[PDB]
Amino acid sequence: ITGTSTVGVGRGVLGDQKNINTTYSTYYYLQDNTRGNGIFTYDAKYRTTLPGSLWADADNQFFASYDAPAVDAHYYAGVTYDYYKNVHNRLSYDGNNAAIRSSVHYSQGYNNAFWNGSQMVYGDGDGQTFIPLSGGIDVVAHELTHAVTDYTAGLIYQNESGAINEAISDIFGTLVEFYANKNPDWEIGEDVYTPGISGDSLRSMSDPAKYGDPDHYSKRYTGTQDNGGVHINSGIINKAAYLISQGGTHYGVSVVGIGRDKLGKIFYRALTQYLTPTSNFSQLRAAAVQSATDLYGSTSQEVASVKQAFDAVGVK
Ligand SMILES: CNC(=O)[C@H](CC(C)C)NP(=O)(O)CNC(=O)OCc1ccccc1
Ligand SMILES: [Ca+2]
Ligand SMILES: [Ca+2]
Ligand SMILES: [Ca+2]
Ligand SMILES: [Ca+2]
Ligand SMILES: [Zn+2]
Repeated sequence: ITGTSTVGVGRGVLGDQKNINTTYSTYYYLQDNTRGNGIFTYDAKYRTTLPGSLWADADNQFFASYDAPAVDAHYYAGVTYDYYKNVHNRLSYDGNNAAIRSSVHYSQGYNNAFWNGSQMVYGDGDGQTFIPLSGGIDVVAHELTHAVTDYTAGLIYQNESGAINEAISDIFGTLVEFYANKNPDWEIGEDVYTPGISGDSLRSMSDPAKYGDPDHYSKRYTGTQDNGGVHINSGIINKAAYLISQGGTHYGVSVVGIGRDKLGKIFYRALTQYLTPTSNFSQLRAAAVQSATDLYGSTSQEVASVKQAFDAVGVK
């Protein structure tokens, strides 16, 4: 909407206070004009029609329990926008400052979040498996990264290309979490997953097997569930990414870590310059080796480490 840019204040899902960019025109709307062509957050009102209504508030204060998922969707979209712009010189998901839209309070007891081809969508969870999913910065960045992938490599959402698609979202979700620097880790969704159980998460990049996800190509799932295991086989690539950044010895193969910033540069270049809609794991290895070669040189430690990491997870 047309209005004047303002700054509201509220509390997120975990009870933390934060400032949010809003727009005033009769009401205060969750419309952040400070980033690209805007970040817009909508209320789906427990229904499934999208996007719903642009979030409107009478007083620019967002401290109601019902407000919390909107506060976090809006704020963490901003953080993710900043990450891509400041770190990768990418302006929004399309590279041309496309408006970023999110809807919260989607459906009832909805234990998931997704990119629907045009916008991000967040369930509130059922209070047992999840609390409102926008409370996780890694989750928000995971979802916006699906949009980045769709506008770039275009990895088809099934089988190996789909597992790469998933891993790319977990990787950048995690790198954004580190960028914001609040309780960062290599786990996925820990902030909003199972409020009754401490210390767990939906997936782990450092040890995917803790939740029965594969950490070696020999253990890949080849059935039909979950689009051919896109959220399962992502473990193989997530493990490789973790090893590239942090190092380690995995099934006897030692990897020299090169750090998160270089992981991010290598995988962003692979995603945007080399991967295609049908890339498989072997092709991702080649893309990452080439990307590291472009950035650091053929004889670099960085190139050697990428190779070590893919060797370690059994991808040739
Ligand atoms: C199991 N879910 C997840 O891993 C994450 C949420 C996680 C980070 C909390 N959500 P996601 O974005 O991977 C779920 N997406 C999904 O199932 O895609 C189906 C689809 C939905 C709409 C259009 C096309 C395809
Ligand atoms: Ca209010
Ligand atoms: Ca964390
Ligand atoms: Ca995390
Ligand atoms: Ca938990
Ligand atoms: Zn995903």
